[PDB]
Amino acid sequence: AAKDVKFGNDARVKMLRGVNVLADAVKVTLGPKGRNVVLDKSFGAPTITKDGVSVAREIELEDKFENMGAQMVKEVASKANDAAGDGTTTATVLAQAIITEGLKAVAAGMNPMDLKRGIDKAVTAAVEELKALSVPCSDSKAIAQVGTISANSDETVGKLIAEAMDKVGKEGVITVEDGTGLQDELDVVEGMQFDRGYLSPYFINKPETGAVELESPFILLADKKISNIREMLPVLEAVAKAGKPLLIIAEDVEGEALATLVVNTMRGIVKVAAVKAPGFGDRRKAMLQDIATLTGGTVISEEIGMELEKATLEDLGQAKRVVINKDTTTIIDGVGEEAAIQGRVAQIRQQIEEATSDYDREKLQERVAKLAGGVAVIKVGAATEVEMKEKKARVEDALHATRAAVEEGVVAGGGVALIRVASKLADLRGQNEDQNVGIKVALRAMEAPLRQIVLNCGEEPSVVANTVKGGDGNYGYNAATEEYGNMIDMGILDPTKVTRSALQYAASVAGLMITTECMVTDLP
Amino acid sequence: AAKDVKFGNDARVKMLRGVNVLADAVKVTLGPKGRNVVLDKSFGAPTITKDGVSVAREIELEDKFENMGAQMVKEVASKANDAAGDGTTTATVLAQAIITEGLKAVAAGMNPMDLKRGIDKAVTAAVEELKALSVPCSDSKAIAQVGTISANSDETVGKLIAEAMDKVGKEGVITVEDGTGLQDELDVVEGMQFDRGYLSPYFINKPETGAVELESPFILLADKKISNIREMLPVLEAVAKAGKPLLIIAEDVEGEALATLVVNTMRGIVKVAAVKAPGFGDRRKAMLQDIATLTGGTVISEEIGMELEKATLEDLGQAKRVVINKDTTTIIDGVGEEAAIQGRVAQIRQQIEEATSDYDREKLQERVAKLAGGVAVIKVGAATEVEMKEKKARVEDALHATRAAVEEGVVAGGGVALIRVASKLADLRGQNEDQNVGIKVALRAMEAPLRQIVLNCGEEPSVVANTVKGGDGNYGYNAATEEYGNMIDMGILDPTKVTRSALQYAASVAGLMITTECMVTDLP
Amino acid sequence: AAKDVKFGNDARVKMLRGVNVLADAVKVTLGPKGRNVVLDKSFGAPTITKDGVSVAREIELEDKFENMGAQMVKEVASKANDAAGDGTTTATVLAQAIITEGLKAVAAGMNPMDLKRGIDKAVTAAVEELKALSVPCSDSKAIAQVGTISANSDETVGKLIAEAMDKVGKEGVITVEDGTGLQDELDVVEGMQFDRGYLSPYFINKPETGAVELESPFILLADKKISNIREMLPVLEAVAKAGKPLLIIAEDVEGEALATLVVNTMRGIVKVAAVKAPGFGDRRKAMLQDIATLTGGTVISEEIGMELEKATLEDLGQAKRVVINKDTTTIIDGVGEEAAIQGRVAQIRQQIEEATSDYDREKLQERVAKLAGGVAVIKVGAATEVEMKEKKARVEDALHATRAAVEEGVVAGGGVALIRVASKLADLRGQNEDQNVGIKVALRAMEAPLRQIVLNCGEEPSVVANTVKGGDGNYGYNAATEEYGNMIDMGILDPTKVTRSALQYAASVAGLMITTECMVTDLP
Ligand SMILES: Nc1ncnc2c1ncn2[C@@H]1O[C@H](COP(=O)(O)OP(=O)(O)O)[C@@H](O)[C@H]1O
Ligand SMILES: Nc1ncnc2c1ncn2[C@@H]1O[C@H](COP(=O)(O)OP(=O)(O)O)[C@@H](O)[C@H]1O
Ligand SMILES: Nc1ncnc2c1ncn2[C@@H]1O[C@H](COP(=O)(O)OP(=O)(O)O)[C@@H](O)[C@H]1O
Ligand code: BEF
Ligand code: BEF
Ligand code: BEF
Ligand SMILES: [K+]
Ligand SMILES: [K+]
Ligand SMILES: [K+]
Ligand SMILES: [Mg+2]
Ligand SMILES: [Mg+2]
Ligand SMILES: [Mg+2]
Repeated sequence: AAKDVKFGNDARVKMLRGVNVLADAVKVTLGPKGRNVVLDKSFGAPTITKDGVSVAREIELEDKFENMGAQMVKEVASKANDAAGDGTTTATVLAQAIITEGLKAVAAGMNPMDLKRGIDKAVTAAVEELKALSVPCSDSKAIAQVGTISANSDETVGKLIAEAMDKVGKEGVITVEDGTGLQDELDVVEGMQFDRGYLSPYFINKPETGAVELESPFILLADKKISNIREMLPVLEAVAKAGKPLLIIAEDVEGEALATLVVNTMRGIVKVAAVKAPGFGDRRKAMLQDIATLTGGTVISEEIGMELEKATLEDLGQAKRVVINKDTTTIIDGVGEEAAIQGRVAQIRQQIEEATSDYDREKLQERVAKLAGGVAVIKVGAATEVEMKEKKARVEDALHATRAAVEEGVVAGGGVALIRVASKLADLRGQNEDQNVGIKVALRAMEAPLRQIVLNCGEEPSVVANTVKGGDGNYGYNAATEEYGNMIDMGILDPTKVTRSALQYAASVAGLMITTECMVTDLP
Repeated sequence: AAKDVKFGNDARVKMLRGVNVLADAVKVTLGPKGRNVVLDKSFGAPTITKDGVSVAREIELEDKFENMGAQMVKEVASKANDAAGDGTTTATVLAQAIITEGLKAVAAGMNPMDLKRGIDKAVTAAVEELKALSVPCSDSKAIAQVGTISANSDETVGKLIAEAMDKVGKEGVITVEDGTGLQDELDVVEGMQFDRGYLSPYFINKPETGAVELESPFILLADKKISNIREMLPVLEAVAKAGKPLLIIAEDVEGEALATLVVNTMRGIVKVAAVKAPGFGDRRKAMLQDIATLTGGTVISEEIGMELEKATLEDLGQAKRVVINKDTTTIIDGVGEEAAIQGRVAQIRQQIEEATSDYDREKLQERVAKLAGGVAVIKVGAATEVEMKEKKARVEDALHATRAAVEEGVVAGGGVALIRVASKLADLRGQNEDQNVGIKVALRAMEAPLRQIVLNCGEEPSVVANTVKGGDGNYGYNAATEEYGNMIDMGILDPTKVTRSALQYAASVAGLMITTECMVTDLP
Repeated sequence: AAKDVKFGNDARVKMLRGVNVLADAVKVTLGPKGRNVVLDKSFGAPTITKDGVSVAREIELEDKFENMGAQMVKEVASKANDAAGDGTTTATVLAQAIITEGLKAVAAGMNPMDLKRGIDKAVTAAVEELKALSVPCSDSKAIAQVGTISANSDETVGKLIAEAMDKVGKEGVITVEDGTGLQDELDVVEGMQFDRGYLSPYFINKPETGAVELESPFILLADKKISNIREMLPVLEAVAKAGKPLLIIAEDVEGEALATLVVNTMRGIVKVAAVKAPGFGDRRKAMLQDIATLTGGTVISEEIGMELEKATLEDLGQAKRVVINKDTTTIIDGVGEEAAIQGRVAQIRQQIEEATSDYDREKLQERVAKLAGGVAVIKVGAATEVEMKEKKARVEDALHATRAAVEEGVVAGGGVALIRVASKLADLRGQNEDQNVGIKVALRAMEAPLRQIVLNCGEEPSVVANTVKGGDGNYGYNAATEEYGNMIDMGILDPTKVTRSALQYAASVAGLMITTECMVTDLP
C-alpha cells in the first residue's frame, strides 16, 4: 500500500508527541500518592487500575507517526513486566526522560550514535554501582516491608505474604486467586495433593464429612487403563491377607472394576479407594514417578517391562494417611527415603535450568514444591468486582516484589538509590564530547522517578530533589508522610533487581529511539 | 483501535455527568410515592417497572466517557440485587451522593486515597452500629409488615407471604409464578411430589378425577431401565401374594412391560402403577435415594452390586397413599424412621454449605424442603400482562425482603436508621485531615435516601431531615401519611441486611470512582 | 482497465521524483555516521533498521508514475542483497547518481542509447581496474577488521566472527540466531550432530546429566521402519557376544521393539540406544550414507538387496563415543578411512556446483561441513527485541562481508577505491560524443558514495572529495575520527566483490532507466 515518509525533525517531533501521550497517561499512577486510570472494555464494565503496563497496553493513537512513537515506548513496560513483574511505571518515566534529553541534544547538533554509546556506558556503570549498593533481604520484617510498599502501602498484604513465605519455605509456590468474603485468607497445603477425587461416591466411609479416609494404606500406581478385574485379583487377595486399605491410582478405571470394588468395600473383605492419575501424557508419567518416589513404590507400566498380575506387596507404595473428597486427593506422610526424594528434586531443578517458556518453569516448580516444600493460596476479599480486580493486581505485584527482593536484595526506595548512583558516577567520561553529553543525559534522567513521585504528591520536585541530593547514604523523602529521614528505617525498600531492570530496559529502548532520522508508515 | 484520552477534571466532569444521568433515571422510583419507568423492548411491548436494577440495566449513553461513568455505577445496583434482592435504589442513591461529595472534596485539593480510606473507616463503623441497632424479626405480624412495605404498601401481599411462611416452615421453599384469574392464590404441597405422571392412562382406577390412587402401596425404586418383564416376575408374584398395590418408579419402562402391567391391572391379579424417575444424571440418583430414605426402601442399582430378580419385600418401600395424575406424582406419609431423614437432610445441608452457584443451592434447598418442610406457590393475579409483570416483581421483592428480615432482623425504615448511625458516628476521626473529610463525606451521604424519599413526596427534604435529626430512637417521618411518629409502631420496617449491603456496595464502588485521574476509551 | 499515458519530459520528471523519494529514504543510513529508519509494521511494533534493502522494500508511493520509478530503482538493492548480502545502500546511491546525471545529459539533446553504451563501457573498464586493485585477505586481523567495519564499527562482533572462522575452518558453516542473555556467545560443534534425541527416556544411563553416553559403540544404519523385534534378534545376539554398546539409527521404531530394547538395556543383557534418522526423503538417505561413510558401516535397505536378518558385525559401523539427549545425537570420532570421506565430500562439492536454489546449496554446505569441517552458532545478546533485531542484522551483514572478503579480497573503504578507479579511467573514450558523455557520467557518479558518507557526517563533501582526489594509493578520509590517512592502516576495508557488484547492478538498472520515453500506467 502507499506509504507516507517523514524526515528529520518533523518525524522526531511526531515521535516525541506520541511518547509524551503514552507517558503522560502512565505516569499519573506512580508513587504512594498516584491515582487510578479507568480503561474501557468492549465486553463488560471498565476496569480501574494503578498498574503501568495495564495502562500502557491500551494506548493507541489516531495519528500514525505518534502511534509509532507510542508503540516503540510500550515495549519498555512490557519487558519490565515480563522480567521482574514490578517497576513498569518507573521504567516508562526513565525512558521518557532519556528520550526528551537525547532529542534536545540531537537538535543542538550532536551525533546520535555517540550519544547512544555514552548512555550505554553510563548505564553499565550504574548497574555496577547498584550491585555494589545492595544489601541482603532475608529477615521476615524486611520482606513484610517490601510487600507493604509494593502493595501501595497495605500492611495486611505484606504481613500475609511474609507469613505465607515463612510457612511454605524456600522451594514452595504461592498463588493468588479470587476469594468469596471481605477479608483476605491464606490456605497452605503441606505434602502431595492433586485435583482428583474418588471415582465412586460409594467409597466414602465417613459420611459426616463426605470424604474417603484411609489410615496406613497401600498405593497401587498403574500407568495404564484398568477395565477387567482379572488383572487386579492377585494383589487384591494379597492386600486382603495383609488387612490394610488400598488406594488405586490409575489413568482410568472401567465400570466392571468399579462395581467389583464397591461390592468388596462395604462387604468388608477389603478397604479400597480409586482415583484417576493427575496430568495428561508425559507429565502424568512424571507425576506418577514422583508419587512412587514419595511413597516408596513402583509404577506398573507396560513400557518398562512388567505386568499387573505379577505385582507383589514390595511394588506397592505406602503412606500414613490418605484423604479423598469430591475434588482433591492428598497423601500425608508417605514413607520414602530422603535420598531418592532429593535426587528427584535435583533432577527437576536441572530440568528447570534448561527450560525456556515460563509456563513449563511454573509447572516444574509446582512439582518441586509438591515433592519438598508446600503450596499456599491467597484468596483476595472485596465487596465488588472492580475492587476485587484492583486488589488482586496489587497482591500479585507485592508477591513478585518479595520474590525479587529475596533473590537479589534491596536498596533505598523513592528514587533515592538512582540519585545516589548518579552522584557516584559524576567523574565518568567517554571518548569524545558527544559521548560525554550522552553520559550527562543518562545521569540527568536518573533523577526523574523521584521528581515524578514528588510532583504526584503536589509538592515541588526541584526543592525535594536538591534536598535529597544534599544528603548521603539512605537519606530520602517520605512521600506519604512528607518528611525527610532514613529510607531504610521507615521501611521504604525497593528490590535491586526491579531498579536495575527498569534502568536497563529504558536505556535500551531510548538509545535506539534517539538515533532515528526517517519514518515510513501508511497513508491516512 | 485508536483511543481517546482525557485527563483530570475533564474526565471527572464527564464521569459525573454519566453517573448523574443513570442516578436521575433510577431515583424517581424510590419510596412510597415513587413512580414508574417505561423501558422499551425490541421484541414486544414496553415494560413498566418500579425496580431500580431493572432501570439501571437498560441505561447506555452515546458519549463514551459518560457511558463509562454509568457503566461503573451500574455495578452497585447489580451487586445489591444479587446479594439481597432488594434495596437497589437506595444503594444507587448512596453511591451518587458519595461520588458527588467526594468529587467536590477532590476539586478543593484533597488526596483521593486518604478520602477513600476515611470513607472505608466510616462505613466499617456504620456496619458495626447497624448490627448493634438491629432487633429480631420472628413474629408473623412483623413479617407481614416487612412484606407489606417491600411490596409498595400492599397489605394482601404481606399477609399472603406471612401465611405461606407460617404454613411451609423454616426449611421450605416459596416460589412466585403467573396466575390465571384476577386474585392471588396460595397453593401449599406437603410431602414429596415430583413432576412425573403415569406412563399409561390405563392405570387409572378412579376415572371421575382422572387420577391413580393407591392405598398403602409398595414402592419399587430401580436405578435402571426396565425393558423385559422377566426381571420383574418374582417381585410381582410376591406382591400378588401380599395383596396390596405396587408403585414402580424407574428411569423408564419399555412397551412390553407396559403391556404386561396394564393387562395384569384390570384383570385383578395385582394393582400396579408406573412412573418415570425425576431428574437426569446424578441428581436423579440423589432423588431416588431421598425417596428410598423417606419410604424406608432400597434402590435397586447395578453399580452397587444387586440385581432386580433377587429383590425381596425388604427392598420395597412403603407409604400410606400415592396419588398420580397426568403431570405429578405425590407420596403421602411415607413410612420411614426419623433418624435416616434427619441424617439425609444434614448431609444436604453440609452440601449447601459447600456450593458456589445459586442454581445448585436452590436445587439442594428444594430437596431439603421436600424431605422435611413444604413447597408453596404464589400465583399472581392481574387483568393484563404489564400489570402481571409489575405485580410479580413486587411480590418477588417482598419475598426476598422477608427472607432477609427473618435471617438478620429489622431496623427503622424511611432512611431513619442510617441517620441514627451517622449521628452515633459524629466523633470518629482518621489519621490526617483528608481522612476526616472522607469520614464527613460518608456521614453526609448517609442522609441521602430520606431526602430523596421526601423529595419524591413533594415536600421539603431539608426541613424533614432536620426534624428527624432532632429526634431520637425510632422517631421518623411517615411519607405515606405525611406525619411524624415512631417508625416501628407504624410498621415501616427495613431488614438490616438490605441496609448494610446497600451501604457497603455503594461505598466500595464510589471510593474507587473518586480516585480517578485519567480515562481511556475509543474514539467516536 | 483504462490507462494513463505520459510522454517525454513529464514522464521522466515523475520517474526522477519517485527515484529521489526512495533514494532519500535509503541514503540517510550510509556510513559510520548514518542513522536509523523506523518502519511501521501492521502486525506488531515498528522495526528500527540501518539496512538499505530493508528500507527500500517498504517504499511505495501514491502517485503511480513516481511509484513506477521507485519500483524500478528498488531492484538494485534487491539484487545487491541477493548477490553479496552487503553494499545495498552504496548501490542505491550509485544508481541515483547515474540516473540524475544521465537525465541531465538527455535533456540537453543526446541520444540515450549511446549514453547507455558509454556507461556500460566505463563500468566494464572499472570492473577490470577493481580486479587489478584488489589485495588478498587471508590473515585473521584483516578478517576481524572487515567484520568490524561491516558491523558499524563493533570490535566485539569482528573478533567473534574471526574466532568462529578460525575454529570452524574453510568448509564449515556459521549461523546467527537469537540469544537469551545480554552478551554474545559462540558455540562450535565438531563432528556430526543431528537434531534427533532418544526414542525412550529409559535409555538414559547417566541421570545426572540426563543423557545417554556410549563408549566405543556399534552403529546400525537401516532405512526401514522396525516394528517386530524378530528381525533384530541375530544382530542383538551377536553384539551381546561382543559385549559393547549398540546405537540403532532407523526411520522409526515401533512400541514392541522399544519395550524389548528397554527391558534388555537395564537388565545388563546389552547396552542399547535408539534414535530416529534425520531428514525426510532422499536427503535422509544421503545423510544415512554420510554417517555410514563416517563410521565405516553399511546401510541396510531393501532397495539395494539386503535384509536385516542377514546382517553381520561387518555391516555395523563403529565410533569412539556417542552422546544422546532430548534433542540432539552426536557421534564423536567415528572410525573411517580418509579416502571414503574425501570422495564423499568431493561428490557433494560437484553436486553443489550443479544446483540452482540457495536452499539446496546451503543444505549441501551443511552436509559438507558435518563431514569435514564444523558448525558454529552465534547467539546475539540484547536487552529488548528491537535491539535484538538490529544487532542480528548487523552481525549477519558482517558475516556476509567476511565471506566475500575471504573469497575475493579487499580494497580501500570509504568510497576511495571507486575514486581511484575513476581517476585511472580518465583517458577512456568511446565511438562518438554521446558515448563520451556517458563515460563521463559514469565516472562522475563513481564519487557519490564518499560524498554521501561525508555529508552524513555533517562535513563538506566537495572539500573532502578534492582532498582525497589530490592523493594517491590508499589515501583517504576517516569519517569516524574526521582525519586523513592510509585507509588500509586504520582498517577501513571493503570487500572487492561488494564494490564491484554494487557498481554493476546500479549501472545495469540506471542505463535502462535513462532510455525511457513513454510511461503507461493505470488511471488513479
Ligand atoms: N512512602 C513513600 N515515600 C516515598 N516513596 C515511595 C513511598 N512508597 C513508595 N514509594 C516509591 O514509589 C514507587 C512505587 O511505584 P509504583 O506506583 O508501584 O510503580 P512501579 O512500581 O510500577 O514503578 C517505588 O519506587 C517506591 O520507591
Ligand atoms: N410509609 C413510608 N414512610 C416512609 N418511608 C417509607 C414508607 N414506605 C417505604 N418507605 C421507605 O422507602 C424505601 C423503599 O424504597 P424502594 O422503592 O423499595 O427502593 P429499594 O430498591 O431501595 O428498596 C424503604 O427504605 C422504606 O424505608
Ligand atoms: N570509519 C570510516 N571512515 C570512512 N568510511 C567508512 C568508515 N566506516 C565505514 N565506512 C564506509 O561506509 C560504507 C558502509 O556503508 P553501509 O551503511 O554499510 O551501507 P552499505 O549497505 O552500502 O554497506 C562502506 O563502504 C565503508 O567503506
Ligand atoms: F506500576 Be508498577 F508495575 F508497580
Ligand atoms: F427498587 Be428496589 F430494588 F426496591
Ligand atoms: F546497508 Be548495507 F547493506 F550495509
Ligand atoms: K504505578
Ligand atoms: K424503587
Ligand atoms: K546502510
Ligand atoms: Mg510497583
Ligand atoms: Mg425495595
Ligand atoms: Mg554494509
